[PDB]
Amino acid sequence: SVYTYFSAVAGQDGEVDAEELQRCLTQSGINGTYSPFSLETCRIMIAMLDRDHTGKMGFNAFKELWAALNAWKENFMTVDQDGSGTVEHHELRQAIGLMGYRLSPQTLTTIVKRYSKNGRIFFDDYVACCVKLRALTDFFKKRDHLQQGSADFIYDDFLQGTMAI
Amino acid sequence: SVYTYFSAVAGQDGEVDAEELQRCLTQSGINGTYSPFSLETCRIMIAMLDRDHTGKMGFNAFKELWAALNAWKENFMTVDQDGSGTVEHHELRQAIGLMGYRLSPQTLTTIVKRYSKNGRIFFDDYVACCVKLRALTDFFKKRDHLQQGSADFIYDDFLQGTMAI
Ligand SMILES: [Ca+2]
Repeated sequence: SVYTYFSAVAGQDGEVDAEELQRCLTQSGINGTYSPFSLETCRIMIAMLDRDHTGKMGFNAFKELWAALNAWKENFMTVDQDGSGTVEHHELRQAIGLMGYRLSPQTLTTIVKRYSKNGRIFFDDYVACCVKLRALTDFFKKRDHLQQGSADFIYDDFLQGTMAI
Repeated sequence: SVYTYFSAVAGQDGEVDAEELQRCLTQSGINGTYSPFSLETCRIMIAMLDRDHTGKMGFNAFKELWAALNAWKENFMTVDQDGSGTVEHHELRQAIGLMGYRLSPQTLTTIVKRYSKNGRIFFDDYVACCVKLRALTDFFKKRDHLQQGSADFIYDDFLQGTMAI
């Protein structure tokens, strides 16, 4: 059924832009219960997989996305002690350590304060956070040639990568 | 009358969070004929001036924002060679070079592709772009101790700064 929604909105190139992706995911039902995704979330989604640097996404990259979404949806549900579609600060920190990140308390704090609406973290923000977390790390790893946990960036390169995400 | 909108929505702390800032700017009228700001835009606004790292904004910082908004709105109008309210790729590159940035073609292209809707760039995305452009540069500058156009980042520090923006 997946291809059906993709194709339904895909362009002449068989690729979707952030706006079409949004429609596709929504018409998809993946977030059926929860808060539908925002255009900003969808833009980060594309940037996370835009290796050809076109601002669009093909069905092969979409399949990777889909895999990642259902995985993140799973974690959201398992930290969702209860139900309502919103997680708590603590519930969020636990989800992040669950995806394999080992961030410090201050950084985690920053991240949470970034996506909080009344001590709550809605589904959309939770997924935006997951996608951005990955995109940034991939960008950083590519600059950390010896994998030392540090990297040197030249201004223009630094900007191009972070503005894109 | 600036303070009136600020205080109308301001919290117990006399500070506004992203959500209240949105209400304030909107109720403010600065949006002209253009499109109203989005919550995402407002969050970058606060992050751009959040020196105390609280996720909120006081009236002193708000004054700085206001100054920058009016300035950005001026440029938007001057590149809008046809009162569309939306600018074009070229009109956008022109506004970026106008704010003092000397970015390479590829970088500029990436930036444009990030905020484009059918070859159009709405006011909200245009302001989101200007805010983010400055926030990232400020972060970079702070790590470029000798101002050489390059800087070394430790992963956790890198994430904290970019996730906040
Ligand atoms: Ca125009």
